[PDB]
Amino acid sequence: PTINQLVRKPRQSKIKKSDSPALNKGFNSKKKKFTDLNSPQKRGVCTRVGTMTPKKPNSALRKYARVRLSNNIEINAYIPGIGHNLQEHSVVLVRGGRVKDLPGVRYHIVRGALDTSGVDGRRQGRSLYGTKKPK
Amino acid sequence: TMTDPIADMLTRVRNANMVRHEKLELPASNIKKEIAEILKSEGFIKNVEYVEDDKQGVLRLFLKYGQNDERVITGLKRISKPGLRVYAKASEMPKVLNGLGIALVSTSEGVITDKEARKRNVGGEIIAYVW
RNA sequence: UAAGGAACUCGGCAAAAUGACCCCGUAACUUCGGGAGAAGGGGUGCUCUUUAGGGUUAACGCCCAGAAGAGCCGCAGUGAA
RNA sequence: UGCAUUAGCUAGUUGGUAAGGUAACGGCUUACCAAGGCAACGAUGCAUAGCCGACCUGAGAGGGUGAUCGGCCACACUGGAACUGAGACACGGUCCAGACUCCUACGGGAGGCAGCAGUAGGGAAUCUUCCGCAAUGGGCGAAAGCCUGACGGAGCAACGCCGCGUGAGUGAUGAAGGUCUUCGGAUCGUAAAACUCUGUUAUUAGGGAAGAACAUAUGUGUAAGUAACUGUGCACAUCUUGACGGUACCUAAUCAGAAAGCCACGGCUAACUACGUGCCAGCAGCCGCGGUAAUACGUAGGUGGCAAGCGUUAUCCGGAAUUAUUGGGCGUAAAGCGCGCGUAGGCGGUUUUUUAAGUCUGAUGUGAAAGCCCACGGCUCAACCGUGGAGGGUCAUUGGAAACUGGAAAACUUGAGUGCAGAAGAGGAAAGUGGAAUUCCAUGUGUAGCGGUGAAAUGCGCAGAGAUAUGGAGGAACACCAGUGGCGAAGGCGACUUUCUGGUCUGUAACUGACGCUGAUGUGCGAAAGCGUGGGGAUCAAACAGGAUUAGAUACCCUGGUAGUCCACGCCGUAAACGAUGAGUGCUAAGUGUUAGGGGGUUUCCGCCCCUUAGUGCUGCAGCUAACGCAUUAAGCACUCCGCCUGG
RNA sequence: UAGGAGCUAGCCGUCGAAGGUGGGACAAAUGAUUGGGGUGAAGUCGUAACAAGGUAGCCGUAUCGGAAGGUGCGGCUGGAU
Repeated sequence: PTINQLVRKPRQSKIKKSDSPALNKGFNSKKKKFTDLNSPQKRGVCTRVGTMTPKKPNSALRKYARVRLSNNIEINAYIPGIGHNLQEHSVVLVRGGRVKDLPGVRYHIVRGALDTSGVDGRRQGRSLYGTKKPK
Repeated sequence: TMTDPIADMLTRVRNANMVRHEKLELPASNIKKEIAEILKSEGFIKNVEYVEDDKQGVLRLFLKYGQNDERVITGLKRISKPGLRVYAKASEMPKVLNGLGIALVSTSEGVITDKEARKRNVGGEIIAYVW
């Protein structure tokens, strides 16, 4: 450009739309508004619990859950681990962390934190999935 | 409607420096002749010569080279322009190619050079990083 | 006609309410004309100053006022129709 | 801070004229005068946010955080009004009004945790309804005293920073031992039982500390001295008390005591192998593993990265020059509207002289506290606090210098305009001359087919259908001169004769002394189709029709035929309006035709060769790009302006 | 006397926060039903475009067809003879 017209119009920087839009939002419960305070994990409660097919040619059924957060936003959150305590209405904790090859669902479910305990039969991934260190 | 005299004059030198010329000239002023003097004061060319014509007569260049069919003038660039008039401080003034070029200095002390303003303790309007 | 106010009744039928003039304001929609007096607000008697209008202008005087001030009376001032 | 997908903002406003009244000022209000003043440099309004120091990472160019930790502003249920006081429109004052809450013997009474804990709530979550004022510091009092929920400490939390740990010379490379075996083995593994030894911490039983020094208390006095002396500032040297705390610390005794966890072992990247397992469970930072032989899943030994953490999640920065001043592109990748012309704006040729404004220097003051240069001191190291200049080398108080910019006075003409001699035309709006054609009606003419068909047919034919010519007409244009010809900014421009002109260009260059470029606004044109009028339906032709083909129709075939067509009369505002290249100026290999003007040599019986200008074209260096391809009719080498772009 | 002047009190009109509606404006939420879009499975039909993809493209435009496509008029090559 010109440094003349750069005075007339400056180099305005570019924005970056950040991932996980449901974790940087609160709710003014008194005034029905929304805060923005960027939690690590905002807790919620399950509404539906199901599974999903990866559309990429890897084949499995990975378990997801329709969770509503504190700020009442409904998500589809991946439930890692094998067994669970997530039949319905479990008051759970939810992280970020997208699971790839799975459309729409881009949230994890914090194992063993809020109302679930973690999975039992793990011995190489013991710190995750709610398992206390043995002996 | 050209705006930088001392740049188009400087790039015309590099315009014929590419095709290995030994003889060109440029128009004159109060400045540009004396500007061309500071080139041949250091003596990068054979001799820059006399102004002849009616208005801004041609003052020659006589490009002086090496014996391996080479050229001496690597890099030819005025830094200031109409729209950006740049200046220099004497205390942090650099060296072109870390001691292998020259950088002239323009003020009302006479238009001086890198040696002629480092021990003059004035800066000024810098022009050419020619090495 | 106390209190209530469509509970009446097939149905607000009948009645009640609105109404003149002046000033402020006025939507959707439109064939750009309208809708429109939309809706909705406010004012109005009498006396004296007056600066001044329509001027009765000759000018205040001759009446309405130019319309502004200051007053007086009543429950109520287009005090009826 | 940002939005013009906020442009017209204000009317005691805008200036002044007189009273106030303020510690002072006035449009601050009130009577007067003109509509003025404010504005695209975005006033106005909207939305968002206490500000700064400071933090933080950046090579610098710097810009993001504010819990911090300091300085300033604003607030104290809300909203008003005042009082008092030097200082308030007053966080534990008053009144009014409002909303909430509480006590009641029902008559009326009260309260405002954003002072410190605590409670509920919400949250992922963020301290004990803690101690003592010993120190400091403040309040009124000489002092003593009270208030400290300031402060100084304790609690609690790895949340985070620094040390401390989880402790050793031996001796079997095999004592007892399995993630393997084409087991024989090295092996976890100089691991270890089985021992030398040390006692960080730890167990636990005894000294103990600074801080904790500074007063007023404890007279002689001096100084202003005083009628004389307490008093007050000033020397003693006599004596005061300590939350923390007998905590910290020191001694000894003590056992080698009681202590690390976590993710992969695919390639990125150092740490592998067996059981299931059968695209299942599941892992998954990108590429991806599992379909009965997975190193990748899940199960288990080794190691590895490094230690009280490891891992995940989210959040700012570097990596990253994907905002490119430094340090980005606009021909085909994303970046030129369809072109202009043009208002503002920006930026402008050449050569002289004034200032010292801008430049650049020199005398100082000189830039901030934890943050920030360099070197010490304090911390057991250190975590964490001071010192000494550096000190600003940025800002101010000060002196100056004119090449180059700002203003001041001149000129030159290339560049542009006004001159003069001529060339060309399809350049826009108006009048004539004639040709040829499809359609019609008529003559002659005649009678079986004429038209249409890739294939035939619909149709048109007995009225003479067409035919056919001296000759009758209509609709609409006008092959030939026709071209990498010319003109127009572009959409574009075509038989011409004429009208009015535009404009191009050359040459002489006479003159004005740069009179320029971009070009936001604005104004135009704006191709075709579409909204409509009058000539239009002659031909063409959407829509519609007919005949068959074809395996399939009415599609490829065919016509008839509607507006629309043609033109004039209104536009709309769109194209691959593309040279997919914005516009003005300097410079660097060529050859080659061609359009107009000037230049000629021979001459030619109007033609050969050649200079130049402006161009129209075709090939082709250096440079260029990713390459295509560009290279005098640049995408090469430089300058100025506008506009545009940054994943789909 | 407390009569004047003042003062408490008395009236009398200027400006008031809040209120009260009043109309709107603006913003957000929700709404039986709906209609465009994205992802998956592409379950299904057709084969349009890429080979002169069996009957070259492309833009502006216009019309029909559910769509693909069909046609027509100007312009462009980013196309075979």
